[PDB]
Amino acid sequence: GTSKLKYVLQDARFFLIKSNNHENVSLAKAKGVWSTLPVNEKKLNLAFRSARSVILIFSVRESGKFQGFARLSSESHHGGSPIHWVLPAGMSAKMLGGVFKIDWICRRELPFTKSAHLTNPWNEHKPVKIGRDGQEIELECGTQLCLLFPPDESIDLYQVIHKM
Ligand SMILES: Cc1nc2cnccc2c(=O)[nH]1
Repeated sequence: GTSKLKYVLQDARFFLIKSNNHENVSLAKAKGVWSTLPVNEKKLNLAFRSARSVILIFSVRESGKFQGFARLSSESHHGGSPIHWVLPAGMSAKMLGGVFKIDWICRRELPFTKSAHLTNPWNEHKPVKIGRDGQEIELECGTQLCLLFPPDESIDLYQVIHKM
């Protein structure tokens, strides 16, 4: 069902995550972590303290799809075991040092063709698939985008509701 999902998404904030490669999203799915550039790390930390749920919606460049979405369960933290991200050119491990813990809400794909009717007011009302890494998605657009994903029956949202 979709009712617990709607409860998790109620008054959430939503951010677009754009990865150049599939390997980093697969690591994030396996380890429940994500790291981003400092300019976005600061925005996510502010958002984490400001809202019941902060949702990251992931898309791999050139894939034509979103790969899933997840909820921040912590602010960024430093000093843990290094995650072996595949680092894009011009991006170093020191730049991705801040690690957020995330709980996946959906690990299934959504092709851009299914989200063509959704535009993001915070990016000039361009289709929601369009945006730089870290682009915030307005509440209604983001909620409808997350509801478009096929249900992920492997996930039990009871545990993430308790974290709100
Ligand atoms: C973990 C990580 N991977 C990426 C891959 N491509 C572009 C940006 C990123 C990023 O901010 N973080």
